Amino acid sequence: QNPMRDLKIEKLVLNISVGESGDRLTRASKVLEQLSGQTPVQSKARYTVRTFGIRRNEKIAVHVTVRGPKAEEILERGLKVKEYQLRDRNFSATGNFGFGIDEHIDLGIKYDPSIGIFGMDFYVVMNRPGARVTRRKRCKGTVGNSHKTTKEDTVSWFKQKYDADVLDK
Amino acid sequence: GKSHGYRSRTRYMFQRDFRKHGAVHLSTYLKVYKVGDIVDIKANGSIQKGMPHKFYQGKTGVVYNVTKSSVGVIINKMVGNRYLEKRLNLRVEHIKHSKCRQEFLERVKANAAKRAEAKAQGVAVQLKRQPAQPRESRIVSTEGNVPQTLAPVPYETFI
Amino acid sequence: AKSKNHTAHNQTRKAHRNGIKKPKTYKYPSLKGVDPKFRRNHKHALHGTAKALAAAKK
Amino acid sequence: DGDTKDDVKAPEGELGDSLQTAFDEGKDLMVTIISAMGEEAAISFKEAARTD
Amino acid sequence: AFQKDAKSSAYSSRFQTPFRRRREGKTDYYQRKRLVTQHKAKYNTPKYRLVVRFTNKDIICQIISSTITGDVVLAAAYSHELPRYGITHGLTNWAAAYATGLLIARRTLQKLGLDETYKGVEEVEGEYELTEAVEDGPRPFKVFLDIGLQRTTTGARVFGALKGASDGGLYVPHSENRFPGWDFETEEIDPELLRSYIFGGHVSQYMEELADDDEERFSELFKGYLADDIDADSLEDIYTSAHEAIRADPAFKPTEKKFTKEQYAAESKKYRQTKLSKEERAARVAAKIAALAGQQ
RNA sequence: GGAGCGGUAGUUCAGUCGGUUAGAAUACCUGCCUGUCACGCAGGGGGUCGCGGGUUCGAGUCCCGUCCGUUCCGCCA
RNA sequence: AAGCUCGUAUCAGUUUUAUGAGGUAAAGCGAAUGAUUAGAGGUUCCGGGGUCGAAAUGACCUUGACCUAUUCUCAAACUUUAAAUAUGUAAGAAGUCCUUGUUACUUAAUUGAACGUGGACAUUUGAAUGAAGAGCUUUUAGUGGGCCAUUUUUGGUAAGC
RNA sequence: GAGAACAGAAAUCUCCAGUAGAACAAAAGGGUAAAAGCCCCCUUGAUUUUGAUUUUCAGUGUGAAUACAAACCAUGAAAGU
RNA sequence: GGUUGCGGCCAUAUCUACCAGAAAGCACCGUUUCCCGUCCGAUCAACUGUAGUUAAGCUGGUAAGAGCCUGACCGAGUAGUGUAGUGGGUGACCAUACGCGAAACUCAGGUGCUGCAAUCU
Repeated sequence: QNPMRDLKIEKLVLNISVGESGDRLTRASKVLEQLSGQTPVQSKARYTVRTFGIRRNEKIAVHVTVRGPKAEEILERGLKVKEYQLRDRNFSATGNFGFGIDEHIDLGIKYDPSIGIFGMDFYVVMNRPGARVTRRKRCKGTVGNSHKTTKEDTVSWFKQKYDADVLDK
Repeated sequence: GKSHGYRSRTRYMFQRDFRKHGAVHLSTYLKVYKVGDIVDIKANGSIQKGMPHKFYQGKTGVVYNVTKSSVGVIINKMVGNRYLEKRLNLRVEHIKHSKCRQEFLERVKANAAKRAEAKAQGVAVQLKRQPAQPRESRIVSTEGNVPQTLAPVPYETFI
Repeated sequence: AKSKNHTAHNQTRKAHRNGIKKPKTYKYPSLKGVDPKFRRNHKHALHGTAKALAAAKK
Repeated sequence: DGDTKDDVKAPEGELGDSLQTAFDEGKDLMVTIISAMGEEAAISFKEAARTD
Repeated sequence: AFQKDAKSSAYSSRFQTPFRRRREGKTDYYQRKRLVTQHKAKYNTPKYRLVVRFTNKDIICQIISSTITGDVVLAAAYSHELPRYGITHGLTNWAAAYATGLLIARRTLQKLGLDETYKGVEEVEGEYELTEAVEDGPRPFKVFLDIGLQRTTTGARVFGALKGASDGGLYVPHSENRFPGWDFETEEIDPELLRSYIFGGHVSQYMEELADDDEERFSELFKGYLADDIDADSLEDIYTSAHEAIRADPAFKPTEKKFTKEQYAAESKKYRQTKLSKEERAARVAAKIAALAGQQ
């Protein structure tokens, strides 16, 4: 009872929230750029705050949506900093997950002192083939309950390859 | 001060009506208006261009002129002592056909047929609609259905 | 000088003395504010169709 | 937005003398003026505390 | 999964549903209205629209003009009927779309009579030219491109289908820029690239490019072609003599069917289940009270 | 019985009606001077800008209500 | 007041048959919008105050918001629903059909289009009842401070306000 | 709602639900969901000549608007607008 | 009868939670040299029906489901209201005659129909 109902990574979004605009953000943008191979995007602050220091629509943070075999690469080498040990949370109730890391240096990158250090947020998102349903223009649909990514199933999939440790309470 | 805008006192007039919002359905547009045809005027808040004035909501009249996406309608407005004949320019979305006129036309169509039938019979028709004639002398039937006698009912509290 | 501001009283009773005379329409209505194009076309049509009846029927 | 327009005559104001005095000491001089009916002269002195 | 967010009685009660053809996600009404609405001074005189749709491994192309009962077809033409014209494999591509368009053009105007007059271009040199006006003689037949939802981009097989349509006799007005090989950087059409496109030149060049790049992928693709003895430089000539197979005899000969509708009904009704009755429902409820509630 | 005005460090007040910042004086605190306190020298903190709600990228200043205080009218008989 | 043009016209402060529009009285709120009385059960790791514990995504009470199903109550500027009364339009000769003429409009098309010659269909000519004529023009007087009564109703404690 | 270094009531990301509970320059009421909302692309139709019409009405004006013509443009693949 | 493209009406068609689907049909699904467009061949573009499925989508069924609809001497002639009275009532209001007439509630019944063209064991 498992032919097409397989499971895989849809995409992975590498993200860096930088507390101000300008220089730091640009450096981050360089960082993501050469890591991934894709050139990144620069998100705007949705509203004024002041206690953080930022204001309205300031160009604050950067990210990049990575897909295919190329995402798997980055997941591997990055997943090795947390050392194949995740948590009982971290996996959402929609059958997706993520892990935050710090020091981009310990995953291929060479330091190069003009740049600096920046922590990263990996949020990996899953699917079963058939999820063209939602994202397509013509004849849009909702995905049925039996074919959805659950938490438990995702955890299983993760355990099975990678020899990955779910751990924790 | 006092106020009399083009949509004065029209809160609930151009309300879109419950669970029928938006997306102007497409029969509307393909309904074909001939010159000198009678039409009812239900305004339509979901289109703003070519709207009627509030006075003409529910009012009925004759089409006189056609154009690209609209129709010229004439109405008899009442003013002071008289009837004055107006000339509106309503977009086709606010209009429907007069059902009554259609019904009439159908009646006329039947009339010709009746006349033809009468002719092959040999004249004598009686074709006008007479009202409800005071119904005839008849005999009822008791047989099983006996007068089920009632009475008045006493006053009771149940409150 | 607080005078009565407005009423519609005893107005209908004035109105019905002469009494809401209707428009009194004519066959061949006034083509005023009818589509210009259409009017132009109709003109030429009438010019033509007169000729047909005038020249031929004799 | 732009740095043009030295004009504005400098203040006749006795309060503009403390500004005249406190300039050499420095620290971001932020000085409002008013254009009312095309008349413009210095009104108040103000200075921010940081900005670096 | 969720019934805590809860589509409640209240929420449901005051929910407006869209239109079915939009609830499927198949008919853009905002577009449709604007398209189909006639200039009211023309009256019943209908507006015709060249419908063109692309499914996975079919092209549908049908001239339709509307009526409030339901939209009535003038004529239809498909890609999966291209077999008896002499094109089998690779049948939802740009050239195939063009061919389909051509077929529909020559078909509708054939059945409408005119065909003899308004033959259009029959060079197919990929030049931007429309169905002309024959001075002294009837106007050419007019019909507008209905895409539906298939997004507009320059180079799409939508536009191939139009090209095929216009060249084959039907007046579809259009700007050139969304045919392939339109220079975006300056208003300069290249007809030779477009020309190449029309007879599957992109495809042939692709075949050429899998001579020494890789030859297992080449086997994976084009398997039918390998079977039927088809190759690169034959390809441009396949569409050429097949265009005249349309321009002599385009007359729509439907399939032989085999069986009739009743047989099909007999087949179908076996598999799909009927409803029920009230009595049956009540019985089932009784059973459910015996088993679950009464507890045997 | 109505109209208009005021509203802030512990106190007097600017700020404030210009919205993306809370300043002066005194008092308080610390060290210093001094035999000790004052004066002085050199530093330091301290105000949800009366209360509650709303509009607002942002309200202390923008709008509405209590709230506590100051003004104006009370004329012709 | 002067008339003028006609002489049973086409109309009627009306009903009938038919078909439109309306958002008030009513009702409704275990229906949105708000306004609100009560407990029940849940909930918290995603609020505090306790007892049990060196700590715990803690064992358990007290509230505090939330959530679920119920509850009593409401609305000029709230509403799914929705009356009565008043109200628009049709009830055909300037009509209907059959043949076919017109054109610089429109049609792929002598297709439509509006306008027509010709032919048919008339004494139940196409609901009731009524028509001290019907229609039409001129000119000019006084007037332009109102008030009371039934019912509907706003301010106002109320008023012969 | 559930998750992701610093991250916390809120800063960025992602999935799920989401008939509108938002946003439409400004009052209030309408209207709006592959939208009239947001992001992009190309632009001057906020253009020229003169009528007709509706509103408030004396059926004058003024303002505001509607349907058209005859131009010349805009954009779009087009229907159109 | 099913299924596709195009529809009309716009929930008797929508939503919740499940289960069935042979033929073809769609459908997902394979690939990026070219046209094309994205931060990303996810989206849209193009190229293959070849490499694989009916897991989803779509269709159909089930539930004393929500919702929606349809009718009922179901409430109920209930409110409410036009007309009349030198009718009752201190009044508030109420009854009477000629008429007109609802909503909630309760019960039962239904859970898309259908047009254009094509195609299917």
